[PDB]
Amino acid sequence: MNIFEMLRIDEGLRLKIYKDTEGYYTIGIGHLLTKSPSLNAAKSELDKAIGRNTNGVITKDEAEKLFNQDVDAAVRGILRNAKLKPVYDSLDAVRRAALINMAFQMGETGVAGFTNSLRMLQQKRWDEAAVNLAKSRWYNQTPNRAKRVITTFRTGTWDAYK
Ligand SMILES: [Cl-]
Ligand SMILES: [Cl-]
Repeated sequence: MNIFEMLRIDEGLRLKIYKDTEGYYTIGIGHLLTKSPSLNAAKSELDKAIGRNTNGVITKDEAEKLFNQDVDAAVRGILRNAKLKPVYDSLDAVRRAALINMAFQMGETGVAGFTNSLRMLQQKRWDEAAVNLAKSRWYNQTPNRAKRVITTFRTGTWDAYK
């Protein structure tokens, strides 16, 4: 298991534009296109991302290319963020993947708002962090996914994904 396989499990793979859990236009492996309620706007963002007139459908390779780019940006956002970097540096390899997962889903800004959980993770207070992470809209809205990430932080193992 690795970050790529982990997120591919959490986000799935779709080759046509679809609406995410928040009702936003997305494609591929959780690649958000826009928060605009306009499909045309989504098709436009899509074509610009791919570099061709897609008509709202991409290929597998195309989805994977967006995904590599998105994973890279996620990590880079963490490393550039003053509140996130130190947490990330303190964690082991499995738990780093859980932090990337959250950043991919909610953006660096969203993640940095879990101040209190972040501090517990940095202190390596696993059970406490898990409890704090669960008191969030994130957990209430996408409970199965949040449970999987939380267990990852708690245990430092890939068991939730096995
Ligand atoms: Cl892009
Ligand atoms: Cl879920």
